Amino acid sequence: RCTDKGVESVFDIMEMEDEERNALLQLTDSQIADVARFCNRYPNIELSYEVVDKDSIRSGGPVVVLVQLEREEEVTGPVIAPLFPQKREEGWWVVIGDAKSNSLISIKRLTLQQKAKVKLDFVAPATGAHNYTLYFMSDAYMGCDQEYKFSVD
Repeated sequence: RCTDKGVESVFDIMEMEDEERNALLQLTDSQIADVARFCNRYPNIELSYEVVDKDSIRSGGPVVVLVQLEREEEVTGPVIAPLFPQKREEGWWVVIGDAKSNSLISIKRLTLQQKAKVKLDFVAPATGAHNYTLYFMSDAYMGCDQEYKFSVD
């Protein structure tokens, strides 16, 4: 029913109203208890990224990209694991790479609980600018594949 209307994500559905959440398909009064706390408990984290010496970087020098992970909602409980047996705490991969060359530049795992910091350095080879892409990928939830493309040198 969602493919035959034009809606595919949960960000395509959570931007509706409560009646519009219920006027899409079927409903029952325990569904509104669990789906709403599911939407309460998934990661609502957006980005902040930072590069030093954008023009003033040359060949050889190690360069940083710093990521603050702006979480905009409170963490009350672990991940929703209705079919997974263990009580797991959520992790993160602040990972950067090459969208064309398929070259994994860097990656750091992350546990935050609120807006925290992650610095990651690497080395860029010669002949100028290299167009990197930053991904934010979790081990527990969909809908947060934030990739942001940029370039250095």
